[PDB]
Amino acid sequence: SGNTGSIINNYYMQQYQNSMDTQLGNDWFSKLASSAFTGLFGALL
Amino acid sequence: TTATGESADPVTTTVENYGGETQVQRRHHTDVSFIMDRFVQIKPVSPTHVIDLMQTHQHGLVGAMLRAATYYFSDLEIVVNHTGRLTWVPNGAPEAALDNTSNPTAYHKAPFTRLALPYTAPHRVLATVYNGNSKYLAAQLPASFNYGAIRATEIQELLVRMKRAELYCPRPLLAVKVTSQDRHKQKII
Amino acid sequence: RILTTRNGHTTSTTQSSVGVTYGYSTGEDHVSGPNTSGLETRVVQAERFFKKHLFDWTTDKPFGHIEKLELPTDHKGVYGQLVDSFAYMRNGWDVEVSAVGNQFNGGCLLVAMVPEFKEFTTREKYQLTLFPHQFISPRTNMTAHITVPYLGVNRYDQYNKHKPWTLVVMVVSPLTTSSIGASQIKVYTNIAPTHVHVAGELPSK
Amino acid sequence: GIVPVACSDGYGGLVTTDPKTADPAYGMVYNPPRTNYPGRFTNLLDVAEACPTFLCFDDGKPYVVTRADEQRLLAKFDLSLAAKHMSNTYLSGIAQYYAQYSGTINLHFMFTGSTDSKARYMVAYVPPGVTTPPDTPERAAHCIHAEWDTGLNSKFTFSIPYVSAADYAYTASDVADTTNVQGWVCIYQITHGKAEQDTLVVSVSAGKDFELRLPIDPRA
Amino acid sequence: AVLTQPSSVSGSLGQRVSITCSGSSNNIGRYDVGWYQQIPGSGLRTIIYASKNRPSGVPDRFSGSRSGNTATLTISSLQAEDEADYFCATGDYSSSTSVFGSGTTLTVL
Amino acid sequence: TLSLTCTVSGFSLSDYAVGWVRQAPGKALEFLGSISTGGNTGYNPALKSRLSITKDNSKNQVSLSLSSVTTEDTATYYCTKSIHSYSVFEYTYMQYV
Repeated sequence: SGNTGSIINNYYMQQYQNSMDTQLGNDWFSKLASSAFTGLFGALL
Repeated sequence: TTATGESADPVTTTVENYGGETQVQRRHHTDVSFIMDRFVQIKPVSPTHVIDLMQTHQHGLVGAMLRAATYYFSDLEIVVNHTGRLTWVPNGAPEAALDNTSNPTAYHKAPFTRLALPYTAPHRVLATVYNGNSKYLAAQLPASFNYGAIRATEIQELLVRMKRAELYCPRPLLAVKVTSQDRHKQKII
Repeated sequence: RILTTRNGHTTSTTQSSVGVTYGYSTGEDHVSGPNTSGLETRVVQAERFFKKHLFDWTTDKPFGHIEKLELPTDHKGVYGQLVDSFAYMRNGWDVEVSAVGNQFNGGCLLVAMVPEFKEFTTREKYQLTLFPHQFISPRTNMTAHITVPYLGVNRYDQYNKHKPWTLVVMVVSPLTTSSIGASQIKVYTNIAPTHVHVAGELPSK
Repeated sequence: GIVPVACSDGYGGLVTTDPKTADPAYGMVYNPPRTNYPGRFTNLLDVAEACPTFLCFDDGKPYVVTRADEQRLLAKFDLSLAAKHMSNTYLSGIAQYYAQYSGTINLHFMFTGSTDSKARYMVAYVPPGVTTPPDTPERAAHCIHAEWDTGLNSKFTFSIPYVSAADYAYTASDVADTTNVQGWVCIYQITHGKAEQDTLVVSVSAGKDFELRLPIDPRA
Repeated sequence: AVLTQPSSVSGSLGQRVSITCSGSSNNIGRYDVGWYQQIPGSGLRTIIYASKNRPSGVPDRFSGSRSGNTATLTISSLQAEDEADYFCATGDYSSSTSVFGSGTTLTVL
Repeated sequence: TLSLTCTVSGFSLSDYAVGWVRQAPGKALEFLGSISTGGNTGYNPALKSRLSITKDNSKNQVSLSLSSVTTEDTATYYCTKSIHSYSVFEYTYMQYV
């Protein structure tokens, strides 16, 4: 996660600690940098 | 490498271009959660203060890094010095709601207090700039943007820290300007 | 390297196109949401392309002469009647801008869809390539095809008040007009909404 | 040696909404038993969902009487929980104490008149894109609405849907915003035969998808 | 200098009035002109700069058109404070700046 | 000489170019000179060798002076901030405020 570094179960439940998150049945910027065309575009000597 | 370029495809080339073996990267200190987990100071402050984000100084770390993204989402860890009872309410709260106090309130501990106040704004994700007219012509952020409104009898300082934050849609960062030289030439520790 | 697009029934086939670039996503997220109770009725009739004149490119304009266009702009056809007859809607935008030169004049025009526009202060401009963009220059490709999915602080919005996207066209390099090249080159836009949904029929006059 | 607690500062003060448990000052007590005590309710919203209540109207009368003059807009009102016409229903009574609500809002219209009298009524929800709802029934006939005759079956519900930009809408109307957050809802009487001085009794209640959150204490 | 405008212009409050500015492919054909305003007192409060955009801080009525070879200033509605000496200004390709706008005495009529 | 140097209010003279313009008696205009924000200067080819244009970048003050000022050289001199840091040509400056 973030800067949480305490290696122990957090004492209050997650429902009280953080805001629960719902869904509807990613990382585009990361995917971009990953599909980043590398190498020479021409024959190398 | 001579890519097409004008297509703006995100092309990048390492040292391997001319017999250079690339070294490993550790990119933890630049993670957007670890760079937002740290506290920040909000100025100025006064009784009945909207704890609304982007009220922080522009050039501060959390300030600029949040103005670096149009849309953000985060749970707040609020830290208030105060002098009396401090009452806090969510974005959709009538000004009168703060008084009664069963809606969450922290009594005056000897040092400053500390509180977790979750993300309450009804919008899907917040924004740092809202283009378009105010609700019913200025880039004046809507009142539903602020997380909550705190009122204490008097507030000395106020600190805010965004937990589990993720930022969307990056924006320009606007580094400091330097002229009549080639390095900024600031005094170093 | 030609490229034939298509939306609804109108088509723009540009030989000079270098390639479509998507913005922030390859496709929109889910449409059904708690708000509107799944009353949305995908209207594909408005997928039309519509022209719109833009700032004329003149050898004079220096670096950073931003010409913005707010979206959706006054549209007087199907899309206009829709946004005036329905309360909430949402769309991906699929912009397309074309500056046709004689291929004998040099200049790098930068077109970028920036969301939630706010006036730049001439230091921010240097960083205008952070969002979805394509360099439209006479030397290589006369067109740029950018398609961005709708994104806003809500699932749907009233286009009368909130206009997320603004097609900005920054002039990176001043158009060097040679004797052979065209002295002035105009800029026209094919802007065409996609995946347009609507909701909540609104009582009209 | 004593384990070092290293008690920190910044927090430890009592919080009214904090879920922390209490201290047992007294000894074990056995309180008298109540086995299936009749008339329990665990959710305030559930109580509203099952028993609809009336809506306050001009001259403090719940029933909308056929307009004496040629008129078709019997009663309009904003959809905000703080709507003058809903100032006394249990739904607004409970939404006052909550910041923001979501989901549908059921209504109840039940014709209360003589058997000889027959009416056609029409409710038409309007989205907030028009400053003033149109008085003419045909003008609002384009927006979603329900038309129903009065017959042997007297009541007729209508599930006023909730559709807006924000996933959750606010309850108390913003002081700054004059005009609505929620689209105006109109109740029309399109064709009435011998319906002079006939009482329609209207009732509002929570729908299947009604949910509130973020409890706050106003001065009610 | 070479950039010619009607030195007089007649207009009234209620309808749109225009101002024509004519020059050739040297001056206007491929260069952006600039519309300034001056009331009898003084100033260059720019009605239209860069030929297409009005500076932030002026009513939206003043529309600026760079059609054909001559820049035309179009006031969609006039007002009483509308009258002043407007000026057309741009650069010439094979000459000096030649910001020469004869000035259009405007009248509310 | 004749120096009518007007200083800028805010609007960091660091990123903005400035030019002065003379409005002859009545209504008759000529572009005097403009200094690119990078220190580069641009002035009328006809009107040269008498104008001293420079930009204190630190004091937010722009400096211009005219020599051989004569009575015919007389106007209601202005100074206006251009919207471009630099000008592609020496004459096109007038177009942008």
